Amino acid sequence: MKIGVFDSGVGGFSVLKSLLKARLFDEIIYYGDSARVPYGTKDPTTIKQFGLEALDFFKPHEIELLIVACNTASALALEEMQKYSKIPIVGVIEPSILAIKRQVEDKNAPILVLGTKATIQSNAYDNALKQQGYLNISHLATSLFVPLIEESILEGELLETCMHYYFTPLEILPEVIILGCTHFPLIAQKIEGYFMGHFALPTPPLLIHSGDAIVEYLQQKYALKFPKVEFHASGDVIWLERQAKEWLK
Amino acid sequence: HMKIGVFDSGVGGFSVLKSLLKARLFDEIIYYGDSARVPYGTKDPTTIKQFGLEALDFFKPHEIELLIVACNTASALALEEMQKYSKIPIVGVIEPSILAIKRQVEDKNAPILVLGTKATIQSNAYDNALKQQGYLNISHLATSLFVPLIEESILEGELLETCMHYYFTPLEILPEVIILGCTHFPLIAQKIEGYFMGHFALPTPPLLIHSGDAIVEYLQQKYAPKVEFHASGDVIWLERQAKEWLK
Ligand SMILES: Cc1ccc(-c2cnc(-c3ccccc3C(=O)Nc3c(C)n(C)n(-c4ccccc4)c3=O)o2)cc1
Ligand SMILES: N[C@H](CCC(=O)O)C(=O)O
Ligand SMILES: N[C@H](CCC(=O)O)C(=O)O
Repeated sequence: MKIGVFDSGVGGFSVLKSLLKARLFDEIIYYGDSARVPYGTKDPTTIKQFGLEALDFFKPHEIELLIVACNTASALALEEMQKYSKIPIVGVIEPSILAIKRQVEDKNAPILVLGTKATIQSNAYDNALKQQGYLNISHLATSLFVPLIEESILEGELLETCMHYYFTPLEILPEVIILGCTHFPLIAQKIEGYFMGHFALPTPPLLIHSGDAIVEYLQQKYALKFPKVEFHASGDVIWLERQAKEWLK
Repeated sequence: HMKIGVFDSGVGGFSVLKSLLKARLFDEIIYYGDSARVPYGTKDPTTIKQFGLEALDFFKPHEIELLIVACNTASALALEEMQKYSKIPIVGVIEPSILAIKRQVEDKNAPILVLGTKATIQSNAYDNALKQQGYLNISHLATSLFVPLIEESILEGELLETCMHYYFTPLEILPEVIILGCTHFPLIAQKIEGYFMGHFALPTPPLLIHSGDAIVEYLQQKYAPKVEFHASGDVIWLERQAKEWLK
């Protein structure tokens, strides 16, 4: 069972981490479009075309399944890629909606979606959630989290000031926070720390992680069976691969 | 008079275009921002060099007489390769700033601080050019996060101040001259001035070198209105930015 994983860059390693721990696949071809990252600050037309070009990369690798680890590509390009692909394509949004259906029974629970500008602007999460009957959805583009995390700024004053900048205007205290971006799991503890410490909460809000959600879904569709992993990039492949160890820690 | 091209990785090049429009230098300007692939400064030399070659292909049907590479990163990494494969003159934004420093900084021991993207700083393009002119006291600092902050319009407040503190606190030298070696940095030039002035009891701010004003000065010494906007990403998104950056 040979599969491909597509991301705009290194963020997809957060999904790869979950896929490796699932012992579901024999071979994984990871491709990050690191020459053109980020996607989330760009426009739907551009991102759709990026997604179609990603299918071109995987043709010669004869994969049986393509995972779109990128939340931005999942939000803007997945439907377009599915129309032009003969093989199945799974993105990271729809499996997250199923995880919310299992873990969040109160349809009035305040849910906060965090993502790139493009992910939030698409309303992909809001639309899917509303389709399942959720009525209390807020969304917030937290663009600068992405470059901060890529510089390894995972704690301290800069992160906290950035976190305050985005979260201060919040009118509803969330019970659920969707980490609708590959990078955000790396600051999950800091995000929950912010809400406990600024809203005097007993426990933290519940965080939904895209990689864990897609694993749950994939396991419902594939038998249980350390896979072989290849790394490829449109920028320097060593600059990409050498960061894997730090993301898969 | 000359029809010219201006190339940048995205919208930052509007800081250079603004200077060009103020000076009323050229009759016709074709601006191209590679907004589908920005930023360049966080990527590797091989990638950036190829981006620079591809920009030349864009301008071929426009019959330009001069190409200004407004991007400091492309100037630092791709200019030589671009000039090799192009029939038309190409001017980047690094060498005109060296000329500006030579005119404005007569003390070869004056502490000069170069700010730029990761790729611009790693290239040592500025340090090498300054050393060849006899400057003896050069420091450099990549300030990568200034780029996304400025593109989000974070031009004041606690987040910008904390980011400046993050990059500048480890500095060992107090600069007399600061090179704004990135298209985006003129938009926080007053804040950078204010950082050093406050944190260091300076009577006057360090001299800031603006790439756009330096290249205007240079072009006036060599070549003693219509603008069109093109983009690899959505062109209306780039135009919306043009209105804000060029105001
Ligand atoms: C068991 C094994 C087998 C082959 C190699 C190998 C081959 N060429 C590299 C290489 C070259 C340059 C820069 C970085 C690396 C690197 O190390 N690449 C990683 C891989 C391939 N894998 C699978 N992982 C990983 C996965 C999960 C958790 C932690 C690490 C890597 O980090 O390494 C490493 C180990
Ligand atoms: N991979 C993107 C984050 C980085 C980018 O903007 O490309 C996402 O999951 O939204
Ligand atoms: N235009 C780039 C900044 C943005 C980027 O990294 O592409 C520069 O002047 O260095």
